[PDB]
Amino acid sequence: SLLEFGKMILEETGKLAIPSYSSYGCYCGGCGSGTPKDATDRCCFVHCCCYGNLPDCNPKSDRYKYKRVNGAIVCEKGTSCENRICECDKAAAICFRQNLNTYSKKYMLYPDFLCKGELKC
Amino acid sequence: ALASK
Repeated sequence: SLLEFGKMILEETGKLAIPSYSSYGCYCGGCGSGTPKDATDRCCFVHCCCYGNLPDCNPKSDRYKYKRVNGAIVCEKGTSCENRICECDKAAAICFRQNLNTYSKKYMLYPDFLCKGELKC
Repeated sequence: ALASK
C-alpha cells in the first residue's frame, strides 16, 4: 500500500513521497502517458508497468510487511499479491536512490500537455 | 499527504 511505499522512499532517498514523487515528470503520480522525462521518471514508468503485471491485485491499498537487513530491503512472506507488490515497490525505491543525482526540481508539478504519450511496457 | 499517492 501507499503507506509502505512512501516509507520505503523516505528511508532510501530522504525525500517525502508527497510532494517529491507524487507529481514528478509524466509517470510519477498521475502516471498515464508520454515519454519519460528523465531517469527518475523512467523509474516511475517501470514502476507503473510493474503494477500492470498484477491485474487482480490492489497495490494502493494492500499492505505488505518488509524489513531492513543492513540497509537491504527484504520483503517478508505474505500473499502472492503482497509479495509481488513489495518487489515492485522495492525496485522503484532503489531506482530512485540510483538517480538522486539527476533529480530536477524543474520536473515537479510537470504540466500534462507536455507528455508525448507512447511508451508501451 | 505522507500516507498517499
